[PDB]
Amino acid sequence: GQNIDQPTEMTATEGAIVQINCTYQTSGFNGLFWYQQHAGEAPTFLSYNVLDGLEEKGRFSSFLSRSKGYSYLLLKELQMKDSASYLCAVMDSNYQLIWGAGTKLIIKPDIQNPDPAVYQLRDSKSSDKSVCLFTDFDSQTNVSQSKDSDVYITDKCVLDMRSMDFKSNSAVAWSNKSDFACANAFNNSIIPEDTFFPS
Amino acid sequence: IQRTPKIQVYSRHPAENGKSNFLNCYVSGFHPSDIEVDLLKNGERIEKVEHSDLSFSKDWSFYLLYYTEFTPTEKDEYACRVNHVTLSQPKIVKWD
Amino acid sequence: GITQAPTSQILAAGRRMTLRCTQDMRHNAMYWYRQDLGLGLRLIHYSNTAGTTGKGEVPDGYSVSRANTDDFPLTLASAVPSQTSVYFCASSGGTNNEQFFGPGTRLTVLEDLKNVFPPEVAVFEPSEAEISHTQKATLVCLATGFYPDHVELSWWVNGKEVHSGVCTDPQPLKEQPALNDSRYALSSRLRVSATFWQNPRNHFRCQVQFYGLSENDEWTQDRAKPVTQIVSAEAWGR
Amino acid sequence: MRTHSLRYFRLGVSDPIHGVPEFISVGYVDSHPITTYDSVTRQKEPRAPWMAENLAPDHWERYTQLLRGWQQMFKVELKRLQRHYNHSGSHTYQRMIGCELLEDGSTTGFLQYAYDGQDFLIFNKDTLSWLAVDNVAHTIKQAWEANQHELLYQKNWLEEECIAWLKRFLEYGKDTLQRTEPPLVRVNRKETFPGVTALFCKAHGFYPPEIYMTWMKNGEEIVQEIDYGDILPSGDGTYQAWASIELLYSCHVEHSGVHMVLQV
Ligand SMILES: *[C@@H](C)/C=N/c1c(NC[C@H](O)[C@H](O)[C@H](O)CO)[nH]c(=O)[nH]c1=O
Repeated sequence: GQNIDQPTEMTATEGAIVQINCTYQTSGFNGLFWYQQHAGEAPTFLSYNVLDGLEEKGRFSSFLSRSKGYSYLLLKELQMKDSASYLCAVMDSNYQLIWGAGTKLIIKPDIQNPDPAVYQLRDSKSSDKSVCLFTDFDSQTNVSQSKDSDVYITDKCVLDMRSMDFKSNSAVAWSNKSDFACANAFNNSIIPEDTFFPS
Repeated sequence: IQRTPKIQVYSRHPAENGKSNFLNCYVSGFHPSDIEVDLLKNGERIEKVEHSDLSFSKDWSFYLLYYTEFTPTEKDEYACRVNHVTLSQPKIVKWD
Repeated sequence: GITQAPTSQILAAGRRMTLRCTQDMRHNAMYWYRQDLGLGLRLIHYSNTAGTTGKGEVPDGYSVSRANTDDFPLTLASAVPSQTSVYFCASSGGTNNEQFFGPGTRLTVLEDLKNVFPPEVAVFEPSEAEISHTQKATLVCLATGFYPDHVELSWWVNGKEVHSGVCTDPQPLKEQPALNDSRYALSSRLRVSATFWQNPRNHFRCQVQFYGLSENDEWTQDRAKPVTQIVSAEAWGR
Repeated sequence: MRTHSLRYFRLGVSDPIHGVPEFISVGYVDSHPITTYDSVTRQKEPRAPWMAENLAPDHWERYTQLLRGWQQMFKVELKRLQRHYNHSGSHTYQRMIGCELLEDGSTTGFLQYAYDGQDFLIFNKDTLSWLAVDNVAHTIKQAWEANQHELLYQKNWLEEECIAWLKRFLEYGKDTLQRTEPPLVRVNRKETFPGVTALFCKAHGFYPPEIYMTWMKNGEEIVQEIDYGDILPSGDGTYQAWASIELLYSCHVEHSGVHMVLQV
């Protein structure tokens, strides 16, 4: 074959539905495979389609249309655990498995009670070194990368306190410039108007 | 079940004595695959003999074509000598 | 099912390397892929049955053998920095069926080992303002100054590893984004209730496994050999 | 276009004699060999010039690797078969897969296995099932029918992939495959056994090998016994055949949309 096309990335909300598209332009067709690859792990088989139709396997379904050279992987009742890369592979006329670049799926958690705030942490070990934590914001807000080279800002990350059935979003910022302060830490990102900044 | 070969000796074109032709030997319907085939002129093996590769039939049996360029003579007797596992001795099939 | 050895490796350029792959499924077909960012899986070499090998889409700088059904070694006779990748070994019953992937091998090929650094680990205690506002407490762990980016972070509360209320960055960030050999930083958050952070008998420890240099690796520098190691930082409740 | 077919055969021999290979695989487009592979050469090679000139080396490389795997799987399958039948000595295992693209544009697909030259397992792509001849075949059937993915893969290969290869090769071989060489037909009469006269209708120099030959008395079919000669290869890409009767008789010949009558 020559080409397998799937989006680079997709974002959807938890409990919602997502359809991952895959179009192939191969020289011959002997089947389409869908694999799931969690960050830092091996790809694992999800499904195989060779004839026209939809095949359901729990919350996952794979569709194939040979005349259109098109497949989709449909994920229903999205869970945070579904955050992974989904790879599309086509077997051509020469029995060579041709892999797509993969689609990274990002799942936005449902935040029932947002309380956006930027807090200052303190080491423990006498260093005077500090971290600014942006937390409890809703999945709508985005964290932008650092402007200053000597300032480090991480991407949003979701944490689950399973005991309390509680989920929260968080991003961290740190520097030695100081200069640097928590009120100025996330200025390059568009944050909620009601963001709590303590004294 | 072992199937013995069908041996057919014939000329490419309707033979005439004195005119250059091709003597064919079609060996078919045999099973298993191993077979020995020779074309003879007066009982002696002809050296310059072309042949097809073993071929397959839908009924699971095998076939082959062995041929040679010749000039049919009134004096000359041509045959095809075939051996296979179903044959206790080689079968000499003379041309009509 | 499939095992790969080693699982992590730092190599000086020009050195020979052999990635071993063993399967137990008695699968006839075996495959070697490399996975690099933005691209799919690119086939290096394949083997349909014991006693045969074929070239894949990227066979240069690599060789394979297949004497037995179970093993499929990948050789890099003279490692080049472009061979830095994640390598997967796969197997299939036949040629028309699904592939089973081995865990993967993270290989880093460097022009010199002088840039390999283990992380600096530090734990930051929760903000008082956070405790008084939410009745929750977030501890932050920063692993900084390491190279290459092969690290594993874990949280340990009272001598036992925790997963609930933990969130580690999936990828490390570059401390010097312009530079080709930039060192890395990694963060993790552990959220607990104020009450659990209030208990001073509770011990919280951030653990970082770094995959570095071996015993076999030569080291000609003043600073300590940056070997495979554990670097931790702890905090007690207040 | 008339009726065309693509087929591949596999032959496996347990403990072969001195010369003979353990495994052979040949492909055919109609009566023409197209490709060859065996356990001695261990290479997929062309058997037609129009195959050699139209398929790049990558094709021969990839299929050689595939055939080496198939060779090994065939040796294992025949060992299991011989074990099931409680058989020792030399035994054969054969497979035939193929295609037909009919004149009306419809298609056929077939996949069959044989043990010792007799039918063993016959695939039904319409019900996605294997037809077993005996209990050994019944045991193999059950294992094969458990893999639903392989059955589906086999239906897609037969209906779609095979037809596409056939249409591809028909284009490469067009000057050979799609040609017509009309037959040279003659009638020869002879007083045989003292009372009877035998009539022979003989055709030669024709391609394709498909020919229809019959004898008719007064425009109506022969109720008497008609002897038929096999359609035989002449060695130059053309064929010969005959039909005979004993005693207003006339030989009827049909070849590539042309009907010929030879009145006696
Ligand atoms: C070159 C194309 C040789 N092919 C070949 C095949 N190919 C047909 C098909 O892909 C194969 O039979 C699969 O098993 C069908 O699912 N078959 C064969 O037996 N011999 C060959 O040389």
